[PDB]
Amino acid sequence: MKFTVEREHLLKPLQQVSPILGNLLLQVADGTLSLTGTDLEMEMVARVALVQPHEPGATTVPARKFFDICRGLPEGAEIAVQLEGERMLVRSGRSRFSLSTLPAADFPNLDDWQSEVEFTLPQATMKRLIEATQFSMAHQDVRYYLNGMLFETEGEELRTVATDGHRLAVCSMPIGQSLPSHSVIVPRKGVIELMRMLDNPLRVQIGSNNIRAHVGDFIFTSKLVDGRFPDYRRVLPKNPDKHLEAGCDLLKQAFARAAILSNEKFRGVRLYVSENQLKITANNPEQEEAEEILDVTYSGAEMEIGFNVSYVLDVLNALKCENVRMMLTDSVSSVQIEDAASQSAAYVVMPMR
Amino acid sequence: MKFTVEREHLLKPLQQVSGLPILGNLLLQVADGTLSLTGTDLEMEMVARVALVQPHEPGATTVPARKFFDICRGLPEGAEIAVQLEGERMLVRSGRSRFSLSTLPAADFPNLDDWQSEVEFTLPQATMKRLIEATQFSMAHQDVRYYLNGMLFETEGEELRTVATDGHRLAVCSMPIGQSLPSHSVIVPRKGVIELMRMLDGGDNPLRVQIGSNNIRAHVGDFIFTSKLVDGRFPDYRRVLPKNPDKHLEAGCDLLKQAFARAAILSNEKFRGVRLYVSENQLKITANNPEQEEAEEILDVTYSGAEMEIGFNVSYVLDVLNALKCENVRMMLTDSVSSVQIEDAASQSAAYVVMPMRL
Ligand SMILES: CC(=O)N[C@@H](CC(C)C)C(=O)N[C@@H](Cc1ccccc1)C(=O)O
Ligand SMILES: CC(=O)N[C@@H](CC(C)C)C(=O)N[C@@H](Cc1ccccc1)C(=O)O
Ligand SMILES: [Ca+2]
Ligand SMILES: [Ca+2]
Ligand SMILES: [Ca+2]
Ligand SMILES: [Ca+2]
Ligand SMILES: [Ca+2]
Ligand SMILES: [Ca+2]
Ligand SMILES: [Ca+2]
Ligand SMILES: [Ca+2]
Ligand SMILES: [Ca+2]
Ligand SMILES: [Ca+2]
Ligand SMILES: [Ca+2]
Ligand SMILES: [Ca+2]
Ligand SMILES: [Cl-]
Repeated sequence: MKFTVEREHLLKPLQQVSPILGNLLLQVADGTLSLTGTDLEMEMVARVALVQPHEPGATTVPARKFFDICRGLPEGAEIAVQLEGERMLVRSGRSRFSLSTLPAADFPNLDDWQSEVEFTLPQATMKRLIEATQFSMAHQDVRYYLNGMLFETEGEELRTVATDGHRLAVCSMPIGQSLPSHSVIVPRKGVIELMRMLDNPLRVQIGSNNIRAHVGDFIFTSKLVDGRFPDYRRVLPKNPDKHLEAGCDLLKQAFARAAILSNEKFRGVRLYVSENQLKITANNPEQEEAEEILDVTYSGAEMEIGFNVSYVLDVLNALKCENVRMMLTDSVSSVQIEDAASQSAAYVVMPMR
Repeated sequence: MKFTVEREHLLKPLQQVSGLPILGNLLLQVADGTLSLTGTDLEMEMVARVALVQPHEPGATTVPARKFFDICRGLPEGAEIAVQLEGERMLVRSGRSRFSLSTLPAADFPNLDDWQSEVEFTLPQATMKRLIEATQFSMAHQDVRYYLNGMLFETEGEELRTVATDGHRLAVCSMPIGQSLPSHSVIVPRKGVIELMRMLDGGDNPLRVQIGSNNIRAHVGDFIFTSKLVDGRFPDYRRVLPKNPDKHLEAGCDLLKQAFARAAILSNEKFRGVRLYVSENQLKITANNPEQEEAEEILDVTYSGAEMEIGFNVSYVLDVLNALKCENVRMMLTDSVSSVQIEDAASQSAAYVVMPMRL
């Protein structure tokens, strides 16, 4: 196995694919160097065209070390690689490295599988879908499926849903292709890696137990998560006909200040809603108190309601909105929150006692 | 106690005075047209003064530092912040944002023991910053030898010098400050060094240093820092510097740093040994590890001495090169069983000593 490639053609591939699970599989075959990384749950494969003389073969080398060596070399460096016995030699200028290897034959593969559902979409649309909902995924819930993210196709829409039982996020985007009605749950790490590959359209293939994403010369494949993901349609309030609208940054900063004097564990704040006014209060066991009064647009009935302020702040930070709409039902029911100018994402938060 | 002040006039003071429950509070005092803010951990203290141009009323209290800081930071830029005592609480009001914080009595706020100034000098802030930045990284962290967990400040003739060592590597920096000084040295605790450094912006306000038998004080503009000294004996840096090294190599700092950084990848993770082979205008760096992986770097340098080899800890050498931020570096060599002294090729102000390794 031999190849010579420009540093700059290796960096992003090495970054994307980065005992044998600590190694990268390198394969020179036909006109291409393939680099694969895996943790047994997911894998990333990068293809790099070899325009300089090369010789076929395969090995595995330590991922971090190989990446650090390449990125540590100067801009414009040419990197010559060749397998010598059981070592992999890396040479560039008068820099030389000899890395340990493990046999390519030992590198693990995911089980073979068939594509059942397929669609293409812009990278920007996938970024939007993930960033809109990722923060609402559970962390270490015994309901393992809540620790990942639902990807649902319905009509011509792709939708993401994330929830931890206390708050929920849902985002739907049109992708202009007739889709089957189908849903899958992508594990947390898979969502992270899928986001990290978005710098070229994205081609997605979904099987019974796997999802695959093709972007440029990268292919990401992940196992899916088993389980019954809750239906967001049963979580959206049926008729939250009290509508308050407010500036997103103004509201966020008021909540952020009140939060300072909220209970450190339970983070409770109280909202008092009245004609074109919102009052936010907070208190803690030290009997310290915060109060914020804000002008809003509200012409519904007066009510009060309590929330974990972190969940509300999380939503406002995700929206990056100009104005926000809060849609209320009563003091003991969830609230729905949206960008005042877009229905494409919605957020549901439980009240506190 | 009452005052009203613009948000931004509190932020820098609050940053500076922030780091037993009352140690988590700041002392606030309104007196003779000035708000004073004090933070302390019993070892050191920072006092910040803010001039009061708006109406105020005298008095003193203490308030949770982080909460008060976070409230002030969280208010909008330019906000007017009105503060008054109300019973056992401190009220903070700005626009339609209102807060009521707990207080502890000013009478319970602890003071450092009284002391007398014995040695004093004034220098530019930039000079003190240069002296501390050049050596700070070489202080010990939580060594059993408590006197190394800090920095030596030495006056001699007309110069001020800092020394820092962890028993393995050493940094020293000396700067002339244009004042006749007594020959004196003290050890400032590492947390105090860090706090002192954070107080200096390198601006046009002069820095005044006062040293007593057991304390040091630094005054710049509206800020006064006081710390206890470490009551111990510090090592003599003159005995650590390799005596009259006979060999001198000079290289580009970034090129040398990048060569060591790449070689370090395949060095022992615990002991970090790399080997140098020096020959006419050439350096070769090698590294290997227990898995028998190997790195080699060859680069052009300026060297006309005898051929020799030496090993050292590459983490310590990288620390030096990162601290120097130099165009060119000089390595002063003797042999494979002696320490190395490293300096900026164009300044003798700072020097660094790293021990040899047999690899
Ligand atoms: C505690 C609760 O009632 N939570 C509701 C969702 C929030 C308003 C986001 C809810 O409808 N919970 C149901 C369904 C469910 C289950 C898991 C995750 C989200 C929603 C329930 O707890 O069974
Ligand atoms: C281990 C060793 O010999 N250390 C020397 C200093 C390094 C080269 C920085 C050394 O000279 N050690 C002496 C003096 C000393 C003591 C504490 C801290 C620094 C220097 C010794 O160990 O007694
Ligand atoms: Ca190439
Ligand atoms: Ca070699
Ligand atoms: Ca079909
Ligand atoms: Ca209040
Ligand atoms: Ca939607
Ligand atoms: Ca302090
Ligand atoms: Ca404002
Ligand atoms: Ca005093
Ligand atoms: Ca003096
Ligand atoms: Ca001198
Ligand atoms: Ca020497
Ligand atoms: Ca000897
Ligand atoms: Cl109190």
